[PDB]
Amino acid sequence: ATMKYVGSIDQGTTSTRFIIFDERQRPVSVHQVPHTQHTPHPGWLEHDPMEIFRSACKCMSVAIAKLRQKDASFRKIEAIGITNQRETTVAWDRVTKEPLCYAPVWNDLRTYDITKKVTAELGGGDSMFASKITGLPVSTYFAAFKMRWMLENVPAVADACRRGTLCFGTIDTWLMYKLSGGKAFVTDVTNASRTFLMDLRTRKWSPELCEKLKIPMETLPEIRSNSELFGYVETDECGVAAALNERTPIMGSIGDQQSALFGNMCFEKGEAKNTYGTGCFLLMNVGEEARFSKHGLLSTVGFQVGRDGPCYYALEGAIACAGATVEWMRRNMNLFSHITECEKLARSVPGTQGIVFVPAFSGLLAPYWDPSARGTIVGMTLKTTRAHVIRAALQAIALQLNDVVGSMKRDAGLNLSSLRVDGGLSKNGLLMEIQASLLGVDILVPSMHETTALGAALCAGLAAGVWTSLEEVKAVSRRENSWKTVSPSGSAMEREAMIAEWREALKRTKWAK
Amino acid sequence: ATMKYVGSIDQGTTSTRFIIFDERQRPVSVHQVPHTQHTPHPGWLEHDPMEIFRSACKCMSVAIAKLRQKDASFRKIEAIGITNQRETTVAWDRVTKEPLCYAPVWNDLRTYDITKKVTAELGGGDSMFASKITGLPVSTYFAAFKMRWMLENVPAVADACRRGTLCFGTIDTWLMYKLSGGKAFVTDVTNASRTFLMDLRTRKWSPELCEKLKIPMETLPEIRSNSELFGYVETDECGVAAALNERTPIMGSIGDQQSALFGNMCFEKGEAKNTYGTGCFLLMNVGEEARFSKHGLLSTVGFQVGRDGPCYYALEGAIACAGATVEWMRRNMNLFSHITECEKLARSVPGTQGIVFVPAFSGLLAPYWDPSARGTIVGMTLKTTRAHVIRAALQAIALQLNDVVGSMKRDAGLNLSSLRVDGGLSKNGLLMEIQASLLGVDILVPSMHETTALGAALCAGLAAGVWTSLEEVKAVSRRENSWKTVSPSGSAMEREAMIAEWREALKRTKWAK
Ligand SMILES: CCCCc1cc(=O)oc2c(O)c(O)ccc12
Ligand SMILES: CCCCc1cc(=O)oc2c(O)c(O)ccc12
Repeated sequence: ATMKYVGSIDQGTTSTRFIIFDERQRPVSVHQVPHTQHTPHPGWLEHDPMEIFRSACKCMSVAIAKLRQKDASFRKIEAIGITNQRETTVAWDRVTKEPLCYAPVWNDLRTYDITKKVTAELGGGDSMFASKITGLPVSTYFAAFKMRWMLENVPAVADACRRGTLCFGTIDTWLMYKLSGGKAFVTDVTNASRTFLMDLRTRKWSPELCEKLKIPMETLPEIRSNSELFGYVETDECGVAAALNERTPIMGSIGDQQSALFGNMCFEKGEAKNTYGTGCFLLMNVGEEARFSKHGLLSTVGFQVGRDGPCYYALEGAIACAGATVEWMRRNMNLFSHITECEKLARSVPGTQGIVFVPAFSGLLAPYWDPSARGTIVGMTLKTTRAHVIRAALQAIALQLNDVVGSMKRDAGLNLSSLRVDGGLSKNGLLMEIQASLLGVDILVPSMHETTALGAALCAGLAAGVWTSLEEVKAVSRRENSWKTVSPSGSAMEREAMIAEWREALKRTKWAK
Repeated sequence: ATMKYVGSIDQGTTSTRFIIFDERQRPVSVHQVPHTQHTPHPGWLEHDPMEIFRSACKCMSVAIAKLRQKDASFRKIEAIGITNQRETTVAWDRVTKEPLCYAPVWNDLRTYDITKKVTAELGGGDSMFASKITGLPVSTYFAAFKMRWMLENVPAVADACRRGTLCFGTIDTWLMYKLSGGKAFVTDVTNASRTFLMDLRTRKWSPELCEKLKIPMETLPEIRSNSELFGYVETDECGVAAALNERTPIMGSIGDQQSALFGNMCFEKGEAKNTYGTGCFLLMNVGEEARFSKHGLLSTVGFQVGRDGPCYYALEGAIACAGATVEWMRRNMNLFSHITECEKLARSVPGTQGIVFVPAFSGLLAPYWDPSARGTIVGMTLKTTRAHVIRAALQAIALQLNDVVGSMKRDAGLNLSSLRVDGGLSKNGLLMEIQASLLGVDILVPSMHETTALGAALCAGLAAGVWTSLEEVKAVSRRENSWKTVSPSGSAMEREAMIAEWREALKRTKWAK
């Protein structure tokens, strides 16, 4: 037994990557390819499904080739895992194998009207109507409403449903389909948990809802766990089956945010993760029993290692403008030029001294869904510099995440144990300190940042016996991959003063329509 | 009929100038000398009267020495005019001919307590109790309270009162005293209007107010008009009688703002001036009858040509943060560097696209009155840029002016005829365009921008026959000096939405204490 290897396809909003991990959980090869962000109308975003599948195959054969020149005794990958951008919905044909049309992406707003009609004509105007089934409000994000929009507005996709050809799938299903050659038509529970068609507690499709929303269940794939035989890679798109050499199983499929949870060893209830990027998603493991939300937050599947494995559930909240706020201060406002000046400028001052900046540029998410909320700054005087604004933008992210976490503590009935953080903005020391102070917990910053991709590789390693227990996983991690830990430090009437200010700033934010 | 020349001493907060004008109303010589800003305690400001007097003298003889070197037709100054920082109060002794202490400046805060005590005990808690007599509210600015402060806190002044050698005087009075060698103890109507001791209906000192604030009337100079024989220069302090050569009468005397009103030719009722400086002072001529405000605006004297000539009254409004908001965006927020960029960045976008920036850094003055209001921005999206923010600051300035003008029109019972503009921000044509479009009158931008100095030069030259009427003053300006006219150029519907957004934004500015 020499060095075994597990591959992860990371199919994100703006690019696709393939990372190869070894049995020590180290990324040893990686390759990235971008895809086009088609915006036909304002607020619309579409991806081209064949560009994504193509990107993924290019990623695999370049990653393989590169590893095979740093380890010339590398004959095979044990298994492939997939993690992907969730909610993004593809429509394809049973026999022609091709996309009927482009894939509306998770944050697309073409499903606006369909979202209105549904809440009214099915929920009696209550957005939470189906939420004890799914765990979700009715929104433009989820996969069913996109399914609905295409069936309605796309000649080709209408006919495909008519003829009994039509397949529908999130990006995990699509990738697993095209990688197979048509063989497997499958999804994992976490991904399925975002369709608006799956029962959260049972992890089975709801025939109530599919029929209530007129989606022919012929179009839907078979649900499985995150960690088991899904299919085999055997397409020849960019030499990919050739490059792998042996028949390679796909034994790993898991949505992106939950992959970051799993990748961060957030296995026990209480353990939570935050992924900074353009925005934030926070997910907390809540345990083997599903918890529902009185604050807006989503309930979703955290993970499920194996067919009839214990299924852990989670709560989920988002902030829309996290790293976008920093990048906005830079490129839109000229408040600094170089990425590190941001942090240095915020430190250069002691407080925000009066000011609050609430960066609700595209609305308020979290536990106050106000899409009339806009970007706002209150309390300025002639003493206000860009440093205070910069510092206040970071305080505001951390304050939203506080409001978010507090809403989870009540919904979940337990504390936040600790908080793992990954992404651009977690390299910011000051934000991590402010974040810790307000939550009063440890913030663990992993120095192997590649944890979204690691998630899917863990799934497929467990299912294929590269590791065997979630404990060996925890132990290999602890040994191999270090982490910076940042503790809370500060007062209680600082914390409560900062929030009292925040509460008052939030009243002043309502503006659009 | 040889060339005639009028001189204007322009004694400001931070410096003194002497500008000599020719009969074409052209500035032909200038010299500027600054004086020391004495700050004994935070909030306090004080000027040395003797340093101020010498400055004026230096300015005169230097500017005269320069002119006779560059103009062979300059033989003499026909008359001298004075324009001055108002409200600044000088306590001197009629036998030593010298000050008993330094002079507290208009914006000095050491009179605050005295001011609160006058409001409570003389006004029953009403700061406006004397506003139908004086045109003014109880405030730190006004002369009477500085006079009162100096009796109560300055032994030398209190002694001088007792001994009956005390002269109180605004800077017009101090300058005409010392230029006389102590022979003239006069003030002009406009400066008297800022003492809190003059009755606007009579333009005479109010026996009741003198009695109630306990300033004896023997301390006070004689009230005369803006344009008449005050005195003659007969000091040789810094060579100034030597430089003037012939006997030179002092025949003009007018407070700085009113001077600008008059240098801007606002002789008829409904004609207004606005100075776009660090802040904004807008004065409108309301005609021969005083008008009082229901919106916190000051009623004041505008001008009076001739001993007991017709007396034109004004309303006065201020905005605190004009050029200061421009300076803040550059200095504190790094939105631009070179001053030309402010206008170019604001022109580079076609509107503000929903944002509003209320630059209420030091509160709202003007016709809303909120010391709690702070600098606020609302409505930002990820499309918002420094360009939109800069343009909104400019809109904001014009919007407050619009409101101030609005109030004046209601209080005065008249329309705004035209707006003459001056100060540095008047060279920002986009601001002048936005302002025309908002008020829907023409804005007149004089190219000879020395409007404060010219006021005093016109008063003095009228009295000495250099110009024989206001019609002749107006005609020489047209012929000799260009005015750029700037016309309303947007839509009434855009006008209205800007005002609606402005009114919404104001509701979100309350922050402080
Ligand atoms: C307008 C309702 C949006 C629902 C939403 C809330 C949230 O806190 O996180 C989300 C989220 O993480 C998604 O991927 C999609 C939708 C939401
Ligand atoms: C503290 C109240 C100030 C009154 C005031 C109102 C205004 O509109 O303009 C003023 C002004 O232009 C002054 O020079 C002094 C006081 C005011």
